[PDB]
Amino acid sequence: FSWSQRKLVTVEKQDNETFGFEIQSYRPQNQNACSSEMFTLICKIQEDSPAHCAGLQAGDVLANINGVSTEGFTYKQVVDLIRSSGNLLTIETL
Amino acid sequence: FSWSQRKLVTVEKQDNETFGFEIQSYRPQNQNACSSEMFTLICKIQEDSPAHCAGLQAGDVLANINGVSTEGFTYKQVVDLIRSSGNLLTIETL
Repeated sequence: FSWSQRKLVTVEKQDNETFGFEIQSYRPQNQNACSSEMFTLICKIQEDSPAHCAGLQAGDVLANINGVSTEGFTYKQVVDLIRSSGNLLTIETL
Repeated sequence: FSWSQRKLVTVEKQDNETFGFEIQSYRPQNQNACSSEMFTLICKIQEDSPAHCAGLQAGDVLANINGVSTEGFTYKQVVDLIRSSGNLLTIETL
């Protein structure tokens, strides 16, 4: 893997806006020397949006949300958890 | 997407060794604001190997091989094409 600036960021936002990013679950179609299973990535970042301001970048890999390890997570769990966070969000990426 | 140093690299190797990298096809389980379908990434790079020397990095996204656009490519096509290249390989990544 050895890539993407490991960051620990915390984003806050206005009650009726989005944090400003888009995620994407990706499944590996290939057993081999690496490793299989689910992984979610930020795919789009709104310029000026809070996620941008927090220092988040498209390509960042979501490993921890609000102290919650995200592996094995389906896209919807990741989304449900993020909505479970109101206007506050803490993220440890990759 | 906006990420990963767009590079145009060309790797050569010894007849009985590997270029030194590992790929991985990833499928998106999520229709939304971004974009669906196949995409292959280098997942592992052997230290000192030719791919390393060429300047290839794990995370690099294979878009063109020997002048061949790779989208819609199944993991095996990417592998078959790479083997179709003998000890020479040209790669435009992302």
